[PDB]
Amino acid sequence: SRGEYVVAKLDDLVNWARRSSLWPMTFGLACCAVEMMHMAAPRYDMDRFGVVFRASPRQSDVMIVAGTLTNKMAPALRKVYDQMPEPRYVVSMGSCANGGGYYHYSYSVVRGCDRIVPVDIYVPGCPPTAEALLYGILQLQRKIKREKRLRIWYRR
Amino acid sequence: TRPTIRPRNDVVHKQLSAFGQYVAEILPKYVQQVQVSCFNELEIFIHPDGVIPVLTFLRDHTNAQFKSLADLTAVDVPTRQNRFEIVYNLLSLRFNSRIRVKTYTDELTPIESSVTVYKAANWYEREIWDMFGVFFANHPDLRRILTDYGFEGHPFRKDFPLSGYVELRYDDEVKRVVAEPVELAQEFRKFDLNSPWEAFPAYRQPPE
Amino acid sequence: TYKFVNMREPSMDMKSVTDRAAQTLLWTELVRGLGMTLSYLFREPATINYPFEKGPLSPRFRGEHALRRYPSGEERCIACKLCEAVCPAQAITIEAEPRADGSRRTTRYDIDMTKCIYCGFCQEACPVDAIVEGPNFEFSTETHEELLYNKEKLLNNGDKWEAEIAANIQADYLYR
Amino acid sequence: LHHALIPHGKGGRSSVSGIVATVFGATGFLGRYVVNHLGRMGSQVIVPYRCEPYDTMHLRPMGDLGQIIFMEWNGKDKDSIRKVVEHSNVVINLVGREWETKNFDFEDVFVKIPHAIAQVSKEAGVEKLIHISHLNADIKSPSRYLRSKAVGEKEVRAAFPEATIIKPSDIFGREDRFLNYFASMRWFGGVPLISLGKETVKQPVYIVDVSKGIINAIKDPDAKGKTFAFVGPNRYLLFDLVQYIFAVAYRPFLPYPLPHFAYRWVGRLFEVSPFEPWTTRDKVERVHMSDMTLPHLPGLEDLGIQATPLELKAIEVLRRHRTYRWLTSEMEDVKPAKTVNI
Amino acid sequence: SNLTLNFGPQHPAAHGVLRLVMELSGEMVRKCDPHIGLLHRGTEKLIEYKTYLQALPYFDRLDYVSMMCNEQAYSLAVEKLLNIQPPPRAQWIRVLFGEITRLLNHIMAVTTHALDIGAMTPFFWMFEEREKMFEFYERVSGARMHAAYIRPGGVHQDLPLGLLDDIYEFSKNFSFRIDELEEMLTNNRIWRNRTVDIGVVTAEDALNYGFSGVMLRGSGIQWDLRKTQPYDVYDQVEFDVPIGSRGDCYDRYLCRVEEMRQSLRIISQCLNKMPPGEIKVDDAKVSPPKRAEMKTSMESLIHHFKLYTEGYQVPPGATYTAIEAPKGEFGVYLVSDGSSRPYRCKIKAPGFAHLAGLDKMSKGHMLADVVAIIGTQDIVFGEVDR
Amino acid sequence: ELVQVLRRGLQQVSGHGGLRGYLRVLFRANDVRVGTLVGEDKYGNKYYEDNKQFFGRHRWVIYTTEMNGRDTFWDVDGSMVPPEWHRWLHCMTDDPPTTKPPTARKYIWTNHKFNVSGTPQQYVPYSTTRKKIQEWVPPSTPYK
Amino acid sequence: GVRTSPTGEKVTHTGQAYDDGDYRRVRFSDRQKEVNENFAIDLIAEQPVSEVGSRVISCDGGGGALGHPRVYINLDKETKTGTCGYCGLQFRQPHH
Amino acid sequence: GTSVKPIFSRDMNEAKRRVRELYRAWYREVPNTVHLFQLDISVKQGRDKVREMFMKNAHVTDPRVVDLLVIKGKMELEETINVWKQRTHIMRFFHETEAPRPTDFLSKFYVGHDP
Amino acid sequence: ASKVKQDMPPPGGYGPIDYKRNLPRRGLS
Amino acid sequence: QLIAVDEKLDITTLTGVPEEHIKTRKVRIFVPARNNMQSGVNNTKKWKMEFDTRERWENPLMG
Ligand SMILES: CCCCCCCCCCCCCCCCC[C@@H](O)O[C@H](CO[C@H](O)CCCCCCCCCCCCCCC)COP(=O)(O)OCC[N+](C)(C)C
Ligand SMILES: NC(=O)C1=CN([C@@H]2O[C@H](COP(=O)(O)OP(=O)(O)OC[C@H]3O[C@@H](n4cnc5c(N)ncnc54)[C@H](OP(=O)(O)O)[C@@H]3O)[C@@H](O)[C@H]2O)C=CC1
Ligand SMILES: CCCCCCCCCCC1=C(C)C(=O)C(OC)=C(OC)C1=O
Ligand code: SF4
Ligand code: SF4
Ligand code: SF4
Ligand SMILES: [Zn+2]
Repeated sequence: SRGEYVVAKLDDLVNWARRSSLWPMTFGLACCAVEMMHMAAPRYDMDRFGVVFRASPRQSDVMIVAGTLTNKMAPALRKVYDQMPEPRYVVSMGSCANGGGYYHYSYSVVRGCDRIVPVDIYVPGCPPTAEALLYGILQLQRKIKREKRLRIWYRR
Repeated sequence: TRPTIRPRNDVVHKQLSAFGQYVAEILPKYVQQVQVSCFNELEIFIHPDGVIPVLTFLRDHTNAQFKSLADLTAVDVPTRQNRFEIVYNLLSLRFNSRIRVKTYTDELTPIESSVTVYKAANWYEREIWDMFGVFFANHPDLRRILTDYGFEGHPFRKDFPLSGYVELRYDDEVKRVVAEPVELAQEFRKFDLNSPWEAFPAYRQPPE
Repeated sequence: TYKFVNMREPSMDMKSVTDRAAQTLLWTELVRGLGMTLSYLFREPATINYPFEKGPLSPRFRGEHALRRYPSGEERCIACKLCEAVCPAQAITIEAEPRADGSRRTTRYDIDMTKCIYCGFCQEACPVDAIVEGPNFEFSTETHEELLYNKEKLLNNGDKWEAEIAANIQADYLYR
Repeated sequence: LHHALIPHGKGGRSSVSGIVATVFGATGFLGRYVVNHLGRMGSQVIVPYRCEPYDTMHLRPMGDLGQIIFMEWNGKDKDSIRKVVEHSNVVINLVGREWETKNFDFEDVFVKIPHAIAQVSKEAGVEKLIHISHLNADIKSPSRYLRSKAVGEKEVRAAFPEATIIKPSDIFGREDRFLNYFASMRWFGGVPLISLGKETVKQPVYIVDVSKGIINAIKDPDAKGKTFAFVGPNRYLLFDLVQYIFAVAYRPFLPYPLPHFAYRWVGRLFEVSPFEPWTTRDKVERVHMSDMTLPHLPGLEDLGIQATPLELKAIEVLRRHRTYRWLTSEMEDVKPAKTVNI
Repeated sequence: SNLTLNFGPQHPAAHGVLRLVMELSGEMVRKCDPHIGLLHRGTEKLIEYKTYLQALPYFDRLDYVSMMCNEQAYSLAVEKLLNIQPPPRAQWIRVLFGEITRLLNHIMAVTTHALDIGAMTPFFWMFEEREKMFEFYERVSGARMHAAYIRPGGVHQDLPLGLLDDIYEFSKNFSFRIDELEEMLTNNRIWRNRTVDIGVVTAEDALNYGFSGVMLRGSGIQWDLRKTQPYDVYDQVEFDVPIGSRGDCYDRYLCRVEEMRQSLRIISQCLNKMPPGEIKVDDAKVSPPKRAEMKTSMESLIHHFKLYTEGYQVPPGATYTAIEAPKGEFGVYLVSDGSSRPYRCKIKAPGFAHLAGLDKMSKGHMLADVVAIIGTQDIVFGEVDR
Repeated sequence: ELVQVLRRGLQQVSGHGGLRGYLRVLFRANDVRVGTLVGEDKYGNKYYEDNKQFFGRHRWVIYTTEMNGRDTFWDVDGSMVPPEWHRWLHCMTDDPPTTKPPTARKYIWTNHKFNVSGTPQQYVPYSTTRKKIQEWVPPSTPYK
Repeated sequence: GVRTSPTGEKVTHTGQAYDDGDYRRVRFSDRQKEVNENFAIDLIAEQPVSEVGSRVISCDGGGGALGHPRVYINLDKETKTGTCGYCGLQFRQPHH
Repeated sequence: GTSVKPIFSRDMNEAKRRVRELYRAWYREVPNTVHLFQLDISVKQGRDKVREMFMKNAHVTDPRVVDLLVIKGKMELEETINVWKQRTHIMRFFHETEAPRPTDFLSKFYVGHDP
Repeated sequence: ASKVKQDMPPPGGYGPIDYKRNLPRRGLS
Repeated sequence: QLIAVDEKLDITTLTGVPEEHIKTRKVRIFVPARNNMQSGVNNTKKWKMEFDTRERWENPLMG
C-alpha cells in the first residue's frame, strides 16, 4: 500500500540521519578512555564518520561507558544518562564496563554497567583496540539502521 | 653466586647500621628497636607516643634532614593485640637516603596526626582512617577519602570480605540507584596454594 | 648533570629592543603558528580507510580465545586446569571426567569474556597449546550473555580460525 | 516441582524464585513494575513485545543475566502466543488500550486477545494464569471499555477456569493516566467537570500495591480460581480529588461545570488524533463514573498488603507538574482532602 | 556566601572521574576540595588474593598512561624480595621501553594540558606518534598498552627480529614532532599568558607536601631518582635533568618537553648498546623454563606446573621500592609473609600527593587557572584511587 | 604539474571500469584508488596492494556485495574477511594465501561466517554439564 | 558424531541435552543452540594403530615443540594397544 | 587500672553529652535535608529514622566506642549538610527495595537453610 | 647447528639521532 | 592521664558488619589437619578461623 511505503521511506530517512550524526558524550572513566582517544586520533578519525564528541548530555546521542564503574560513581553515570534526550544509545566498552572485568569481585565495583543503564552494544577487550571500538560503533550504526518506529506506529 | 644472585652492598649496610645506632642513642625514650635488612633498608620501631617527636627530629636534625614523606600506610595483623602497624617512609635528599619508622595501635587508641610535621600526611591519614579505622587525633579534616558516601566498615581489614556486604543496582520502582545485600552469580573460588613443605630454613620459627 | 630551561636574558641593544617591539605590534610568533598549521594542511593525512583498511598487528597479538585440535581432530585440551589456576580474573571454569574411551577431557570449559583481561597467561600456562588468544578482535555483541563462552563456542572459534592461528604460532613459537 | 524450578538463594537478584512468567503487556505502565518485581527475586521473565525494541530497553536492567528474554508476538496470531508461553508456569495478561486504533478496537484487546491467551495457555500446560480486569466492569456500562472488560473476564474464566482475575480501580503512579491526566487539564485554563464532579466517588489504588498484589497472588496457592478487587484505602469525591491534585501541584484550580453532551463533543473532537489521544469519549465516561463497592470480593489485605494512601504518594507523581517556585515544597504541606468513606 | 560548584566528574577537564567541589567568589577560587574514589577499585585488597605473577597485571592499570614503568617498579620490588638479579639484556630492554613509556606519558600530559588550555591541534599531531609507539608495545607483547611484558626476573619474551630498526626509524624522526609542538606553544604569547606565574610552588612547600618529579624540578630542586638512586642500567646512560626556575606551569611544561628530548637521547644509547644473551633469570624456581624445555625434561615440566599453579614463594620481609616514573616517584611497599601470595601491597602514587596540593596551588587564581593547574600536575586517577 | 594530477584522476576514473564502476567504488568505499589485484575470495572479496602508499594504506579489501545470506552492498564489516586474508590484511605476514596457502585440516570450517550477533544464529550460552543429583522415583503401584 | 534428542534438540559431545520438561529450553526460541559438529572421540577413533618394532615407543604429538610433552609408552601387552595419554594415538608391536 | 588512653571523653557522662550534641544537630538538620534533597518522606519519618539509628547503639557501655560512634555520626552529618551525599545515599537508610525477611522459625524453615 | 640469531644493532651501531631544540630565527629586522 | 575502663572489649558497632552476620554465624578455630596425600607438615603450624558453610546453588545461566 501507499501508506506503508511512505512510512517505510520516512523510517529510512530518519534512521539515516540518526546513524550518520552520532554524537557521544565527552565521558570516560579509565584506561579504555585512552583507546577512545586513539579512535579520535588521525589514524582512525571517527569525525570522518560523522561521530563528534559533545560535553553536554543535552547535546549528545551516545554514552560510551569506557572504564570501570564504581559504586561511588554509579549515581552520577545514571544522572548524566537520564539527562540525555531521546533517542539515546549506550555502548559498553571494555571488560570492566561489560561485567566488572579484573575488579569483578571488588567490594566497591559495579559488576557491569548494565546493572545501571540499558546497553545497546558490548565491546570486548581490556582495553578493546581503537579499531575494535570503531567496529562496535559501526555495529551500532547498523542496529540503528534496522529500527522500524514509524512502521510500528502505522501498524498500531 | 654470580649472575643469578643479587649483589650485596656492605658499605651501605654499615652506614645504615651506624645511623640507626645514632638515632636510637639520641631518642631512647621512644625507640624500641632498630633493624637493617639485607637489601639495605633501615627500620626504627617506636612507641606510639613518639610519633611526633621522632618524625620532627628526623625532619629537622642537621644530620638527618629527612624532608620528604614518601608514603604513610597501615598494615593489619589480626593475631596481634595491637592490630594495626603504622608505617612512615621518609626520604632525605641531602644525604640521598631512606628510612622507615614503624609504630602500632589497636581499634580504639588514637594516633597523633603528623600534619604539623609533614603536610603530605593529611590525605594519607585520611586513607588510613578510611581503610583501617585508625583515628588520628588533631587531624584538621578527617573523613572518608576513597570509599562511597555512607559506606560502612573498613575494607582493608583482613576480616572484611573481599566482595563486601552490599552491592548497587538501578531500581525502576523508586527511580534511583539502591544498595542491597550482595549476591554473586559465581562465587569467588578460594584456592589453597601453600605447599606443605617448608621453603626457607633461614626463617624457621622455634616449635614452641 | 643538569640544565636550566628558563634562565636566559634578553639583550638590551636598540636592535633587539626594536625587534621585540615589532614582534609585539606585528604579531610575528602568531604568524609562525599560523604557518605551521598551514604547512600541516598540505600534508597527506594519516587516516586509514577502515574497514577496507586495517591497522597492523603482530603474530603475538592477543585476540578472541579459541580451543585447538591435533591434526587428527582430537582436542588438545586434557583438563589439567593450569589455565584456570593461573587466570588473574578467575574467568575460566573447568569441569572434567574420564571420557567413554577413558581419555582425560573436559565436560565444561567456560571463559567469561566480560571478566577476562586478555593477558594471555592462560596460553602461556597451557602445556599442549590447547587454549590460545587468536587474532580476531571484531566480536562485539548486542547482549551481555553472548560474551559468556562455553566449550562449544570456543571449539567453534578454534575450527574457524585454526588456519590463521597455526601460522601465527609457527611465526612466534621460537621466541617462547 | 521440576528440580530446576526449586527455589534457591536468598530471594535476591542472583537467586532462583521458581517462577517462569510470560508477561503480556509488559511494555506499558503496570508491566514495568510487574517485571521489576519478578526480576527482583530471580524469576525468569519472558516479554512478548510488538513495539520497537528501543521501547523495551528500560526493562533490560530489571533482571540478572539470562533472566529476561524478549520475543516478538502478534496479538492476532496464536502461534506467537504458543511460542511465548510454551515453557512458562505463570502467564500474566496486562494487555490493554484506553483508545481504539484502526487495527484494534476494545473487543480485540479486551475480549479476543485475552481469550486467545487463556486458551493457548491452557493448551500448553501453563499452571497459573493472572488476568487483569476493571473494578467497574459491567455488561450494561455506558463505557464500551468496561463492557469489553466484563465480556473478556467471562471468556477468560470459560477458557481457563483456574484463572486469578484481579480488578483494580484507577491505578495512580509516576507513569499513570489518572493523576497526570487531571494535572494536564490546566493547559486549558479552567477544569471542566460534569456536575462539578460532585456526583462521582473515586477509590484510586497505588501502582506498587497492585504489582505486589499480583506477585503475592502468584505466590498464594489459595488464589488459584478467585476474583480480587484492588482498591485504595480512601474514597473521594471527584471535585475534592481534583482540587487536592491541583493543590499538590500548586496550580490555580478553576473548576467549571460542563454538560455531558458538550463534554462528549469535546471527547469526540480529541478522538480524531492519529497519535495518542489527549482524551476520548470513553475516557470522559469513565472519569465521571463512580467506583463500584464490592465487599464480597477479597482485596489487597487478603494477600498480605496494606493499601498505600494517596496522600503519602501524590507528591512523587505531581512534583514534576510544579513550577520552579514550588519544587522544594514538602509532602506534609498540603492538608489532605476530605474522604467519603461510608 | 561563596557559590559551590561540582567540577566533574562528567566534565572535559575533570578527567572523567574527578569531582572537585569548588567554592568560588565570582570566578575567583576561594577553595578547592577534590573528592576522589570514583575510580577506587580496591586493587590493594584484590592483590592479597593473587600470586605475584597474578598481581602483576594490576600494575598496568594503575597509571594507564605509563604501563611498563609500573611493571618495572613492581618487578624491582619483587626481585629485591627474592634476592635475585635480572639478566643484563632484560635490564637494557627495560630501560629502553621505560623511556618509550616516558615519551608516551609526556605526549599525553603536554597535549591534554594544551587541550584544557584551548590548543587542540597538537594532540592530533602527537597521538599518531603515540600510535606508532603502541605498535612497538604490541609487537613486543601482543597488547597495545597493558603489556604485562616486564615481570620479576626479567621480561616475558625476547624482542622480535626487526624491532630495533623500526624503533630507530621512529626515534630519528620524533625530534621534529617535538619541534613542531614547541613552535606551536613555547613562544606563543597566549600560551605564556595562560601558563606563566600560574600555580607557583616554593621548593620547601613542594618538599613538605610530598611532591616528586617535575613538581619538584620546576621549583629548582635538583633531584631525579634515575641519577641519585639508579636502578637496572640507568647508571650507564648519559642524559641531563631539566631544572626550572619559577615553579609555575610554564617552567614545568618546558621541563617536560626537555625530558622528552633527553628520553630520545637515552633511547639512542639503549639502541646502540643492547647486548646479547638471555632475557629472564636462569632460575626455574622463579622464571618459567622455555616451552621446548617444558615439553622435554621432567624438572622443567614440574617447575612450569608449580610456577603457574602455586607460584614462587617469596622470603618473608618488607621493602619500599621506588622509581622515577614519568609522573614522579612511584613506589611499592610490599610485605611478604613467606608464602606465594603477597601479604600487603601499598602503592604510592605521585598524583596522590600532587592532587592533595591542588588547593594550596590554586590560592589566588581563577577557574581557568585551576584548569591549567590540574593539567600541570599530570594526574591520572587510576593511580590516585587504586 | 596540475595537468599530471588531472590525468591521474582521469586514469583512476578509467581504471575502475568506467564512470559506473568509479561511482560504485566511490559510494561503497569512499575511495577511488586503483591498485594491483592480489587475489579474490571464494565469497567475492577482492584484495589490492599498492606499496607506494604509506604503511596502512598499502593493502585493502573491496568487500563482496553478497555474503552467506545477506545483501552487503551497503552493509559491510571487518568480520567478513576470512582468516587467511585476515592475516594478510592486518600485516601479520607478507605472503598472501595465494602464494602461501594455509595448512589444510579436516576440522577447519570450509565456510567463514561473520559476526552473527543480533540474528537468529547468535550464540546463546548454556551449561554443558550433566545433572548432578538424581532424585528417587517412587514406585508406580499402590502400596495397599 | 552428532545426535538428536526426543525433543529435536541436538545433543552435544558432552551428552548434555535439556529434558522435555525443562523450562530453560526457552532460551533457544527464535535463536539457535551452538553445537560443535567435530566430535573429538570419533575423530581419534578413525586413526589407525601404528605398528612399531620396539617394546617402548615415544610420542610427542607431532610437530616437535608444537605438540605435547614427550612421553614413553610400553607395548609389552599383546591384548591391547598402547595409547598416548595426551594425543590418543595408538601403537602396537606386530603380532599374528 | 587498665591503663587506657581516651579519645575525647574520660567517663560515660561526657560521652553522653557528646551524644546529645550530635542528636540535636541531626534533629535540627532533618527538615533542611527533606527540603534540599526533595524527599517524599515527612520530617517525622526522617526524625524517627534518626532516633532509630541512635537507638541501634544504645547498648554500648565503652566511652571510647561511644566517642568513635559520635565521630562517625558527625562525619555522616557533615556529608549530608554539604550535599556530598545524593538522594540515593540518604534513602539507603530506609531499604525501600528489600523484601521483608521473616523472623519466626516456621517461615525461615519454609524458605531455606539459613538460621 | 646454526649461529645464535637475536635482534641486535647493526655493526658499527645505528646512525646519529637528533634530539636538541631546532627553532630557526627566520625573520626580518 | 588515663581513664581506667573496666569492661570487656566489643567493637561490633564499629565494624559495619550487618546484624545477621554477627549473631547467626559460628566460627571454627582450629589447626588444619595435614592433607593425607602428602607427608609435609608445614601447613599444620598456625591456627585458622573460618566461618560456617552456607548455601550454594546453581546459576540458571551457565550452571
Ligand atoms: C525540504 C526541507 C524539508 C525536508 C528536510 C530533509 C532534507 C532532504 C532529505 C535528504 C535526503 C538524503 C539522504 C540520502 C543519503 C543515503 C546514503 C546511502 O548510503 O544510504 C543507504 C540507504 O539510504 C537509506 O536507505 C535511505 C536514504 C534516502 C531516504 C529515503 C527517501 C526519503 C526522501 C523523502 C524526503 C521528504 C522529507 C519530509 C518532507 C515534509 C544506506 O547505505 P549506508 O549504510 O549509509 O553506507 C554504509 C557505509 N559504507 C558504504 C562505507 C560501508
Ligand atoms: N491503568 C489503570 O488505571 C487500570 C489498568 N487496568 C488494566 O491494567 C492493564 C495495564 O494497565 P496499563 O499498563 O496502564 O495499560 P498500558 O497501556 O500502560 O500497557 C498497555 C500494554 O498493552 C499492550 N497492548 C495494547 N494493545 C495491544 C495490542 N493490540 N496488541 C498487543 N499488545 C497491546 C501495550 O503494548 P505497546 O506498548 O506495544 O502498545 C502495552 O504493553 C490493562 O489491561 C488495563 O486495562 C485495569 C484497571 C485500571
Ligand atoms: C578532543 C580529544 C578527544 C577527547 C576524547 C574524550 C575523552 C573522554 C574521557 C575522559 C578522560 C579524559 C578527558 C582524560 O584526560 C583522562 O586522563 C586523565 C582520562 O583518564 C583515562 C579520561 O577518562
Ligand atoms: S577494561 Fe581493562 S583497559 Fe578498560 S578500564 Fe577496565 S582495566 Fe582498564
Ligand atoms: S587471557 Fe588472562 S584473564 Fe583472559 S582467560 Fe586467559 S588468563 Fe584469564
Ligand atoms: S586449556 Fe590447556 S591449560 Fe587449560 S585445562 Fe586444557 S590443557 Fe590444561
Ligand atoms: Zn601423543
